[PDB]
Amino acid sequence: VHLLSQTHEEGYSRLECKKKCTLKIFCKTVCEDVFRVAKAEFRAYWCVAA
Amino acid sequence: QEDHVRSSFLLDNQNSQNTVTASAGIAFLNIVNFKVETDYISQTSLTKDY
Repeated sequence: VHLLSQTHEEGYSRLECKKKCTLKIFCKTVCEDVFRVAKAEFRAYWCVAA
Repeated sequence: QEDHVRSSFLLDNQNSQNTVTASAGIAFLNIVNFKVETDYISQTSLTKDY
């Protein structure tokens, strides 16, 4: 039985590093931070006797 | 008395430096003279501790 389906949003800063190689000879490890507001849908249910 | 002490340290450091210098100079018989130069220096340092 569908009890309740809702959504939740949360903002978090993620740091990621990538090894970018330009012209196949200029390689550099560049790190960047992105503030992502992730939204997730949570659906709680309940089992009743049929 | 029983004492267990476990210590684990990890450190990584990656430094990449790229320097490109391109110069070109043409000097005719005191009639035409053009000299140009371009220097590009890029240094990226990444340290990871745990």
